Amino acid sequence: DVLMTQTPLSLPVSLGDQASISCRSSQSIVHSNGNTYLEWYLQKPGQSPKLLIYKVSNRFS
Amino acid sequence: TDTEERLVEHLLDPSRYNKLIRPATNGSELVTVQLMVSLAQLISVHEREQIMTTNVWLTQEWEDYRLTWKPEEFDNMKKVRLPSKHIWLPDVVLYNNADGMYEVSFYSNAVVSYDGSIFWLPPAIYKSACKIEVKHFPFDQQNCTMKFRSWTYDRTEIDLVLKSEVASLDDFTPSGEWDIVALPGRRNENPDDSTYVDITYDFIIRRKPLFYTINLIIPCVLITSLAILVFYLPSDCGEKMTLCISVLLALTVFLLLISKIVPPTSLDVPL
Amino acid sequence: VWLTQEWEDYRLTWKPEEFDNMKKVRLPSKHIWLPDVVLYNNADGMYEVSFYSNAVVSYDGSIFWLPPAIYKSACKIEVKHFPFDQQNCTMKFRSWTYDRTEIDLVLKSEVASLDDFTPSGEWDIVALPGRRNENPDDSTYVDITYDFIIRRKPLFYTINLIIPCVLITSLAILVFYLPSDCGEKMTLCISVLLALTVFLLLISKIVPPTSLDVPLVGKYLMFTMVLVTFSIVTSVCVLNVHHRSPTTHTMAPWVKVVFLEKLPALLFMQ
Amino acid sequence: IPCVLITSLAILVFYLPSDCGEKMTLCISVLLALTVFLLLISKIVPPTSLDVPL
Amino acid sequence: DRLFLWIFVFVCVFGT
Amino acid sequence: EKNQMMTTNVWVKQEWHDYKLRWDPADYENVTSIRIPSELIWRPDIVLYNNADGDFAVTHLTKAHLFHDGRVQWTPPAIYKSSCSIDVTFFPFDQQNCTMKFGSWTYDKAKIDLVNMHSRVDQLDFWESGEWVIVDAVGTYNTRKYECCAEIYPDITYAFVIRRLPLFYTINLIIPCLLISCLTVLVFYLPSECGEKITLCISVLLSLTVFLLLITEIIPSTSLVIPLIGEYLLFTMIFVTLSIVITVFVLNVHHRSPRTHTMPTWVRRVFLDIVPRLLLMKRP
Amino acid sequence: EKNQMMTTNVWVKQEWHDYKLRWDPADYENVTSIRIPSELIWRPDIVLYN
Amino acid sequence: VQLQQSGAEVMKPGASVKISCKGTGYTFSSYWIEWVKQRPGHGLERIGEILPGSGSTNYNEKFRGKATFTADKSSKTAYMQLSSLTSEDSAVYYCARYLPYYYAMDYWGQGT
Ligand SMILES: *[C@@H]1O[C@H](CO)[C@@H](O[C@@H]2O[C@H](CO)[C@@H](O[C@@H]3O[C@H](CO)[C@@H](O)[C@H](O)[C@@H]3O)[C@H](O)[C@H]2NC(C)=O)[C@H](O)[C@H]1NC(C)=O
Ligand SMILES: *[C@@H]1O[C@H](CO)[C@@H](O)[C@H](O)[C@H]1NC(C)=O
Ligand SMILES: CC(=O)OCC[N+](C)(C)C
Repeated sequence: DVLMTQTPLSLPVSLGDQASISCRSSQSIVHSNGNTYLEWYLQKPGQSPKLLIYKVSNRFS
Repeated sequence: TDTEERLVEHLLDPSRYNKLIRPATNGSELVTVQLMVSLAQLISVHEREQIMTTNVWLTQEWEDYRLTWKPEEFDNMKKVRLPSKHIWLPDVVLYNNADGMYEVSFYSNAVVSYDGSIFWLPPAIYKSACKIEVKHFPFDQQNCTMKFRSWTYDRTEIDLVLKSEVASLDDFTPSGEWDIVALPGRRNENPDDSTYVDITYDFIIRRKPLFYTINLIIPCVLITSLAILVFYLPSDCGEKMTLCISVLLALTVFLLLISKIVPPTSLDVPL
Repeated sequence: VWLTQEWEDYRLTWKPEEFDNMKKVRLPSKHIWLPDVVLYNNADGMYEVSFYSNAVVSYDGSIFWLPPAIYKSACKIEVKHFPFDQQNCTMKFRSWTYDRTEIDLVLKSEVASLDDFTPSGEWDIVALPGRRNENPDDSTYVDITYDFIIRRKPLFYTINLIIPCVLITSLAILVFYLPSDCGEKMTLCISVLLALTVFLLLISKIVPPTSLDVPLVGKYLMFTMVLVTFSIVTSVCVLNVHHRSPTTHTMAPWVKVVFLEKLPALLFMQ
Repeated sequence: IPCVLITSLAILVFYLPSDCGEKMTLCISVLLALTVFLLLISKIVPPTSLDVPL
Repeated sequence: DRLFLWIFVFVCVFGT
Repeated sequence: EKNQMMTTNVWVKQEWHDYKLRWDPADYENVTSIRIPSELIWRPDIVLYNNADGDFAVTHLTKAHLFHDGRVQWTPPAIYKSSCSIDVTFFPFDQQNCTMKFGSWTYDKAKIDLVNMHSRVDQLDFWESGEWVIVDAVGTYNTRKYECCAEIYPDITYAFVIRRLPLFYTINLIIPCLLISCLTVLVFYLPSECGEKITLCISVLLSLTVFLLLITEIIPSTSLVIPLIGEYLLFTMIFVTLSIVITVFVLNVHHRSPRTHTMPTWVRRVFLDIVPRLLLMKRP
Repeated sequence: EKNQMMTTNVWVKQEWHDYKLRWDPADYENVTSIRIPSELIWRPDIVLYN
Repeated sequence: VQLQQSGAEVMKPGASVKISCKGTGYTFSSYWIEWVKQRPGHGLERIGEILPGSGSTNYNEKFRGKATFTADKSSKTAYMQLSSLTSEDSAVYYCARYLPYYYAMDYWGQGT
């Protein structure tokens, strides 16, 4: 199965500071139709995950 | 019933209802048609001739203000069944069909409400062209589309709209050869035409690879495994030519069989 | 075929002297009452006649209707004596509207007519009798059935199947005269078996896939194939015996007694 | 022309020495090819009772 | 080989 | 089987009551019944749900028989091409089960209800095929709701259990396959000096492969089950490939000499003392 | 290629003038065009020769 | 649209539990249902998916045999059955909608 490793494990940044999270795959995850299907989700404590980004160039409404 | 036949005679009276005329009001207003494809059976995918055959129910909904009545004047009837060949229809057809069959198969009755709403759910057997990708056969994934348009009216006369963003599988019979992945629908316009509108469905289907694995891949691997043995066979035994020529013959025959299975296109070679 | 149909309609009478002495007239068959006589044992589901041509009406009410039809009828194919077979394909006609209480079907002639027949070239007509049937337990049932007795012309299949098979079978025994030193027994016997199997498969593609009987030619090919498999096993055994030496085997005394003395005398070998 | 080419091989088995050990291969292959050609020609131009193609 | 040749001649000829 | 489709010639027997087509036979010279074209009257819109490459509805439209009490008898003919999943696990000794679902397309249960005229499918005029036999053909009454519509729609589904007669495919496939399979082990009894082991094992492998392809020409390309005959052929092909590998190795061993190879002492002891004795073969 | 035949799917665009099918749109609620069954009007008999 | 999940369950080791996910406000049969596991420590692990319209299902390597998916089309619910339970199986399980290669998993259940 494809392996996704996220870095850093933790990211401390004060309010107003830009944050960058790197995400790397075991192998390429490109698809024939000309799109790459990668997605970003956020989970605040005690709540189910929420969708933020799909088809990274795009952004969920 | 006497009241029902009175109502049906009144509604379809050719003296005051012309079925050739769009039920348009407010002058330049357009008729809105809701479309929804329900898939009952994926009958077959023919890779060689690049045709998909499906059994679908095509829901079509619109409002005809001329097919209205007051229930209190007709024994409190709320809806009636009318023959679809006697009312105005939006001529919605499958444009990318193969075999030159655009219309639906049966032409069932339309259900008509007292407020002018029309429900029409005719069944159809459709044959549609689709582009077959051979590269990963028999582990391939296909993308076959079904484009629906009206071949009478343009965007200035009717508007096609999607009831739902996916096709319905509520009454689906599984295939046994092809697995359904997604059936999204989309409504397409043309910014440079303004009279073009279609509703297209993408049928994303994934082949179940066990049958062709067992029947092609393993025999191919077995034959290929013999290709090295010639160099361990002693020259005294007098059998080298037999073995190597036989392996070459078997490989060529399998290549021809594969060539007969996939479509004869030149856009890619199966691996 | 032409499905000739004749009946009397008393409502279509006229006096000739009142119409310039006309004795008959043509009426479109769509506009008159017809008996709905069609083929019941059809395959492809095509019952009616092809065109619905005009009917000739006489002044006394006699109707003569001769419409053409292309019919696809199911029939039981007997394969036992293929390719010298003769088939018996029936053809059942009935009215699908009216039963016996309303119309009675009757044969104009005991045999079908060949007055305008074009010979087929692969099938010979032998007989075309017709027969009217009633059901003694039903009393509303009536039909006419024609038996089409036809005979195959066997030259084509003789040339293409029978004689090649005879040639191949003639070689099934040569393996036992081939000396073991020539090193070619397996080539011959394996080739013979594969050829026989190929012809069996071709025949299986030609005949219907029914299990009511087997063709005689198929039975013969099967028997020959079994014999040749036996011959292949025997040839492997004979080759194994031939390549024996004192450094790998020891000849039992009974082998001597039998094979070197007794059996050679019986077979006139010495 | 292919038929003539195949037919021309039917006589060679009698000039082939017995020591080479290939007579059976040659004559059996010739017979197989001739049978294939007969079947194919029959498919194209079927022989009927009145006349058989030469 | 000769014995089996005889047997096969008989079986084939009696395969009438 | 390849296309998973059954073609049947049936008579669709329908009977209902019409409250307007009633008369007293004493007023019409004792006429108790008449035959009228079915296109002139109301009919139920019964369709075949699992239609595959055919018509959904009756198209022939023969004449209906109308009785003076309002009863309408209509028996049109139809040819139907329906879908049915094929199970070829035990081919050619297999039994299939192909269903036909019939129901009114636009009238719910409160407006048109179906009734089994008789549970079984009548076969009084059946034409025997010689390839299949009907074990059981029963119609079952069901009702269900669909997403389309708020009401209950009834249907009658007939299940046709048909058994294949296996003699034809037995004779034409199984016996040739078994005869070729008999030869798969003969290569190991063949002496190495005959120079024909490769010929035999290769011929067997190719024959088996041709048979596997011929079978694939018959069965549907489905992946739910594997025919037993296909599994058997594939395993035989695998073992014949192993036999060819072993035969190449054995021929390589047979043709060795002191001038090209040397015999290990362990090979000597093992394959000239132990294994020969365990196989009941003693050297002179 | 074997049968020397080409199969195509085309739209046969045709356009002509009918001197009797004219009206003043001001008289008909500004109706400038309509769609009618082609079998009700005169049509040219264009056929594929080959 | 809304996905509704069953209530909390407490089971003994080696027992069997069955969670449900009910979808409303959309075509239930035409969307894959994704099952996700989240142990209290951290980590979102996908168990598998089921398409209610057909019976097609997929499982991740770790959960093969452990979890079985089923769906009821009449009552728009999807069920996940967990095999012999262990203390390692204690976690919060989610159900989510999903359509592969298109708009993706924008709605989740409350968690069980
Ligand atoms: C199956 O085939 C269809 C038809 O070829 C594919 O649809 C096409 O998908 C691409 C990629 O999403 C669309 O292009 C994109 O459009 C968006 C919106 O306009 C734009 O922002 C992107 O930059 C990109 O241009 C394309 O319009 C669309 N074509 C049609 C006719 O809808 C579909 O992606 C294929 N699906 C799979 C799973 O292979
Ligand atoms: C045939 O199928 C029907 C419906 O699937 C089922 O009720 C019946 O038991 C089946 N019969 C056999 C013999 O499998
Ligand atoms: C109203 C109507 O025509 O419904 C068609 C679909 N069906 C047969 C499932 C109810």
